[PDB]
Amino acid sequence: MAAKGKQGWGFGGKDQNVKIDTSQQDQKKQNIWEQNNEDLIFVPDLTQE
Amino acid sequence: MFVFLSKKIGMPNNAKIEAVCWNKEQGWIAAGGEKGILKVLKIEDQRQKDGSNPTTTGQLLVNNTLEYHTSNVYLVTWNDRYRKLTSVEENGIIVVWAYFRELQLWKEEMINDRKKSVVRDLKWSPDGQKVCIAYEDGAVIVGSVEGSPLWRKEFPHKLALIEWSPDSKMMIFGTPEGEVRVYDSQGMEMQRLKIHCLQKLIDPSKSFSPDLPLAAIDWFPQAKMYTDDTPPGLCIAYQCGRVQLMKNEKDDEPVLIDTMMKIFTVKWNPSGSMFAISGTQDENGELKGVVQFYSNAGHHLKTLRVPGSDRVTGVSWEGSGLRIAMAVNQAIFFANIKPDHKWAYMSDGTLAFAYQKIDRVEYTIIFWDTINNKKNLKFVKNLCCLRASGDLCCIVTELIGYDLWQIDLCNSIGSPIDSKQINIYPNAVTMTKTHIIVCSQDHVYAWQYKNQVERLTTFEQQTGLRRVGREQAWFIDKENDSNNQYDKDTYDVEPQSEDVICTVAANENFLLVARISGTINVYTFPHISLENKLHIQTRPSQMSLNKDATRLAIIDHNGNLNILKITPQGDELLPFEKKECWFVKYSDDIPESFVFMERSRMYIVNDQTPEEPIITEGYICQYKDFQVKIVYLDDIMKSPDGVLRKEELTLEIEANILKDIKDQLYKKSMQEMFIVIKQHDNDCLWRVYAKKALEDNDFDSAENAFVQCKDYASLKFLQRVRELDDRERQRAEIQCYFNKVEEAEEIYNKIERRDLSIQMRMKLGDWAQVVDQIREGTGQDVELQKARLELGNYYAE
Amino acid sequence: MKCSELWTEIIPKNDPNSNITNQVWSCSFNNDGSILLACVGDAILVYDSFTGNLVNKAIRGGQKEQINCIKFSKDGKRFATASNDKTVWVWSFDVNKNPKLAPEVKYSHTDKVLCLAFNPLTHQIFSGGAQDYALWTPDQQSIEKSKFKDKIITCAWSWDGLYLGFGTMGGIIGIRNRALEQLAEIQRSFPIWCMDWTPITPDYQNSVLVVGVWEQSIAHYNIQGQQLGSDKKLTYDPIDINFSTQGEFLLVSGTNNKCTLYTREGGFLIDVATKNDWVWNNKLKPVIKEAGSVAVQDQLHVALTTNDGEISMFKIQQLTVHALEGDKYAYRDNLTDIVVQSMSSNQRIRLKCKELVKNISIYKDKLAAHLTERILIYGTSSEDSQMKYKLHKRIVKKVEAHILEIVSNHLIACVKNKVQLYQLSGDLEKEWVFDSRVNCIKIIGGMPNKEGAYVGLKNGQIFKIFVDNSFPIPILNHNISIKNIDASQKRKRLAVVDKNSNLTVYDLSNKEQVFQEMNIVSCAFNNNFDDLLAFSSTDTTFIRCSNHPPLSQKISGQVVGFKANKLFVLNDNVMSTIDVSMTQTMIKYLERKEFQSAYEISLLGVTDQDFLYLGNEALIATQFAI
Repeated sequence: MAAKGKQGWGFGGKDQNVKIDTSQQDQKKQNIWEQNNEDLIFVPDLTQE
Repeated sequence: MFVFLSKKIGMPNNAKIEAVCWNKEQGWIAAGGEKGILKVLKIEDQRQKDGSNPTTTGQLLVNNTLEYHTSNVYLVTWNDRYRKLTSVEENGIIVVWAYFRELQLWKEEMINDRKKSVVRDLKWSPDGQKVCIAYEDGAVIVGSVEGSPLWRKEFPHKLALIEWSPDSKMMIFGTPEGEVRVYDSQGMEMQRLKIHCLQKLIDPSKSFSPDLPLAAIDWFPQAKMYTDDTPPGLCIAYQCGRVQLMKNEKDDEPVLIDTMMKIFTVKWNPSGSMFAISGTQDENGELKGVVQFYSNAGHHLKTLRVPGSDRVTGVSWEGSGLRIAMAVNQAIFFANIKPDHKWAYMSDGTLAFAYQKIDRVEYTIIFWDTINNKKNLKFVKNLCCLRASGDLCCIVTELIGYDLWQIDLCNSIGSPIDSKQINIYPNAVTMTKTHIIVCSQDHVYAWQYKNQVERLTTFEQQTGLRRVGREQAWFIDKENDSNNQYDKDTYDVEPQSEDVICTVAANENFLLVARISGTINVYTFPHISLENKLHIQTRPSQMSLNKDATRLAIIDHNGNLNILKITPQGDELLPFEKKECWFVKYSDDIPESFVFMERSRMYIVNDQTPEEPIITEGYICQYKDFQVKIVYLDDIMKSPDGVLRKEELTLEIEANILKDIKDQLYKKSMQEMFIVIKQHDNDCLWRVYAKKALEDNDFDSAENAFVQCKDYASLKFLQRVRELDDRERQRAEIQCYFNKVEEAEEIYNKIERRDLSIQMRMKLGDWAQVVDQIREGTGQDVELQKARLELGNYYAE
Repeated sequence: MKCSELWTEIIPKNDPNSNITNQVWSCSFNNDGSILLACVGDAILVYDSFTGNLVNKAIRGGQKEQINCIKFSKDGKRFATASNDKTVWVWSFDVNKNPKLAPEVKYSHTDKVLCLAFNPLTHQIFSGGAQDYALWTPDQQSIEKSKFKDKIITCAWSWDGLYLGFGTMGGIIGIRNRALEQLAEIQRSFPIWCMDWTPITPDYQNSVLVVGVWEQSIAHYNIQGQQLGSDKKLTYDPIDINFSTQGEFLLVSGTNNKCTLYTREGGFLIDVATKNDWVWNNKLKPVIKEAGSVAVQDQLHVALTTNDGEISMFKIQQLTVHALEGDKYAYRDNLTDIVVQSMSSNQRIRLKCKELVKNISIYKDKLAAHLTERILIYGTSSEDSQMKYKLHKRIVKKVEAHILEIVSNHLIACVKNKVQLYQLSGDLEKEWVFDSRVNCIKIIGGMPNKEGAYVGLKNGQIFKIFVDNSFPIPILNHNISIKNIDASQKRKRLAVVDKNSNLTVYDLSNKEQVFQEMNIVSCAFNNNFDDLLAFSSTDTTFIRCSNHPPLSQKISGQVVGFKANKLFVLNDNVMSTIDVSMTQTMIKYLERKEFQSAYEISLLGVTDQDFLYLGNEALIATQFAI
């Protein structure tokens, strides 16, 4: 099939770089027992001298 | 932990399979063939609904071939951030696919191929935004996901293995000759690693460049790289020999592991708890394909051997880490794994579950009530052991820097009670009704937390000397006589024995200590003194003790199970066979009936007569009267939103006897069932018979059941009930008696006459409900004032 | 907070009319810290860190001139001795081998050697003297010598093992790579003496060069040579700069003969010692932490070398400051940190400050942090179970007080023999002057602007203080000094501990010594029954009721708080909760037919079996309500 069919990452002679879509992004949700590890929250000090 | 086999996907077209990749987010396993045979397919679910699937699944969801290739493929990599799939060939053709929302169609999107060169190892960044491509010539090309080449550098030395740091800031190279070099993300040399693993095999003069090829180097992602106090997260293995583990790249004190096998592939866990090394072993006299599991510290937890006598190349883990895909010759075997899963179940109904965090150092304990659906949380740094009793749970933790272990008791809520400290390594721990026994490799420690009848021996003021609540600790080989109270500084642990102990069992008055050589020692609780010396051919693994201490179950290290009858200085092995057993448990009420589960199949056996198996993917909690409780911990790990329902997780399985009794009850008359129950004469059967008799509004049969059960309070209740006129008050009062006040209130509302409802609510002692009832109902000033005063007193108390 | 000398060895062998002197220049420390080194004119000295005694006799005659620098190799296996004899020796070291130290490889420059440094990773040696600098690699055993234009004085290798930094008394700071190329050059107008590289850290993961110039300044420089702009000024000219492990502290010495400690930002914490002379070299003891090890690690060790010829060792111990009011326990972690821990879920909340925290006091949903010349206050959203902290106000006023407390709309500071009342704005409001030092103060609840308090003096007289009265009310008198005081739930009795660890119970209505106990470390009263008293000695904790025999536990720790059916036990800096069975006092009260008090005790969360037993006992004895 080879819908695009163009050399990428600068492998050929003539510049024929491709455009790959990056819309559909798959992410992994954290476990709730894992999400309770952030109980130790960080609070910097207000340093306005 | 346990490992066993499962479904075996057959050959696509009788071609060898050498590369299998499993995705983490969605299930899409891909295997490469010989004549350009790439196949991506989804896999069957482990557990479906709350029972076996009538269709047994048996459907390959995708199973489509993406050939496009004339030569063979040996690198197939999955993008986890996106849908991209990378596959290369022997002719240096790198093809990247993506998923389009159509009828399971994957089409090419990258067609790049460099001629006159050989690809060795392609890699993706953990963030999924960089691709590293290396060749045998030495050229290294880094490309973004879009397609813009970051840099194409040239290296003098040849390259064989590529790895990426968790932060993607820098990378690791391995040459075919064998050596580790550290490079930055901009292709500048940092340093060369030093190898201490290969001892007596390297050249004595120089160690940086030996002649042993590298098998596999693997860095576990999500691991800290700028710290020193962490479990090891990087592993380097050679072709056949030692493997070294480092907690950091700059570490100079690696951990050594030696395995008698030709290492081919090392893969880390999704959680990082354990890693698997696949390959061939010649210890069996020939070439046998094996996969060995090792902990992060390295202990050789288990070894899986395939039935075929061939190689095992390519190992992938599932997203949850519960299944393993192994490409062996022309098949993709699926190994099922049952982890340790430290858990405890009380007789209250509270379940304590231990969950490991991503730090691999800290643990969270969840106390979930199976009745009130309450959930409490605790955070414990280090966990060694967790055990449960009727109403108390024992936690054994380790303190680092003092070589000490803390053993503490907790109630259902989790409040610590009477925590103690020991210097004995907890190899095997048990906790009976009135004792806690922890056994090291060669020492034994016993502690009493309850006295003889029923009370806690922590607050006692009578005798100056210690009468109840004393701690004993003794040796296994010599010094059979129990010693006096020990201390964390007085007691000595240095002496070591030749015969180490493996497993320990406890009872109300008996104790059993096993030995690796095959000897079992019996001890009496009132005064610890050896009585018998039982002999077993193979070393026990799990062991169990029957109620009344008449029989016991021995499980061997290989998985075989048998029954041993304990007798004075004797040895009787009851023939039962049933090999490859994993779990066994004797009933605490019936002296004979027990339950054993073998390869995800549960069997209820009484008098050496097994019954039909039941498919189950859960762990056995308890065996109560004609009932087995099972809980699915795997879904507990995978909760979407933090709600736990007892109707989904907990399942109860009734024995055939109880099912037949219930069927005969719901079918046959009353007198026949009475004479049938008479032989059994069990408390649960009489209780159910009385409940049914009361439900049908029969009092004669209920009175007979109650006298046969010898319950005076029930007789008083029945005598109180029998002197009633109507048909509605009896039912409501029975409902209130069992456990249900709402049904009684509803029937009272049906029959009207609400003063009985208000009087019953006042009698039961609930003061908020009566206050709600009296408001806007009748306007009684005195009753409302008295109820409000009582409620105020209750709130003040 | 407390600095104590450990062991001192003096070298008085001064030799007049000879260029060999009794001064000590450098003191190398092993990574493990089990061995210590020193250099004197024509000799080296080997010491044990824990106890001061020469494990090996002083070596003489090896170098015919003075020894300028002694360094380890980060692994405790190599020696590097540079001498004014225009030569550098490299020795092999091993504790177990019969020759503990022996020369291995010697080389020589063209002129005198002045400074030396090692590579943490590759163990390469860089030695810089006048007119020359040389690099030595163990594998090749071929030195690379190069010429310069002026004499280098200081060198230091980066913790990554890639960069190198050297300084010259002409004002030039040079940063190079492992190939010795002019990566960066910085020109100053004052000589360079001390340089260091900040340790790698997961929080920072970036290395910068800290250099102390002789114009009373310490400067931070990047890799490219661009200054970070700090340019912190100093009263005295620095001489040596040393970074503690994990980049938490900074030990600075030089003029004024004082060894001071600083944070990596630049905040002064303490001074270590005043040696009455220039301290040429001070070093800190490295520490090793196990995988997941639990330890406070309050102890610190420093080694100082003075110009007179004294090699001294000092031990610094940090005191514990903490506060506990209810459902919260706010304690000071490793310096410049506050950790609030909840006793139920064991969850922690961290607050990081830059300057040293001196006192922590927590009122109702209010936390007060006493930073050096600063006061911070944080509140809590009560509706949410988890606590959210927001800064309503900040106080810039400088206040000095060994004890600080916060009450509703007011602050109390105890300094010397005076008590000062501060408004939240900062202006002083009221003063109280007592005869002797105010040792312990306890805050009792009340109306806003009307909160009372108890005050104990060094003389021993116990006083009461009201905010608006401005007139102390003499409560009672005690002969011995007071260490800690407590009040009952109903303000009926008062437990007071003397300096001799003696506990005494005084009745407020009638001032009489009802109860006396010996060897008591801590004590606490119940907050629900008003009668139970739980006092913890060094090893054993006792709980006592009214006219009842004591109950013993053998619980390891000190009693801090007592709540309904709960006792808090604090060991080191971590504390836990222990439940107590109330059946014994229940039975004892049932013996005397005191059913009301027995029921009150039973209401503290006892098992249902005891409830049934008490119900039966009350029913038998004709008490229908109970």
